[PDB]
Amino acid sequence: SGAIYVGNYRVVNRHLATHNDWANLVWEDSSRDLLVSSTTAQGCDTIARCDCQTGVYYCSSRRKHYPVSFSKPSLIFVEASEYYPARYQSHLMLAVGHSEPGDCGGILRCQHGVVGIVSTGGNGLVGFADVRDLLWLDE
Ligand SMILES: Cc1nc2ccccc2n1CC(=O)N1CCC[C@H](C(N)=O)C1
Ligand SMILES: [Zn+2]
Repeated sequence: SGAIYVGNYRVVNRHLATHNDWANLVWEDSSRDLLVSSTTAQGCDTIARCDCQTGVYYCSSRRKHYPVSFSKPSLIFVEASEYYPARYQSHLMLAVGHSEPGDCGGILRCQHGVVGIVSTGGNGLVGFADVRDLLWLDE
């Protein structure tokens, strides 16, 4: 689990969005596994606006933060699951690192702030859904 709280928005993995998230939907994208909903309280997370390829992510399955080198957001084939059929997820970044079902939601951060959240994994590789291009989250 996990979410990004910026201004009056909450960003979660689309496959984990709650009834409250859908009832207050701002934007969702199945191809990116992202959902954004509105909040009444103010969020203080800072979104990175950069092209960083290094950062640190939180891995709940190990209660530890790990420094990673990651790829530029792209279209990557993601194996079938109970939430989605086998498809190409867009705006996805891979890193060599630990993850397991339950780690989605952990934040990836660089020196500029929040880069994205855990969305995929397997084979000793962790995938992160990029959020840096969602310029509207700050305005
Ligand atoms: C996060 C993770 N690490 C894993 C390691 C090994 C095996 C599975 C692992 N998952 C879960 C996974 O990849 N899923 C399930 C939920 C929907 C995700 C999606 N964005 O399509 C795909
Ligand atoms: Zn950065």
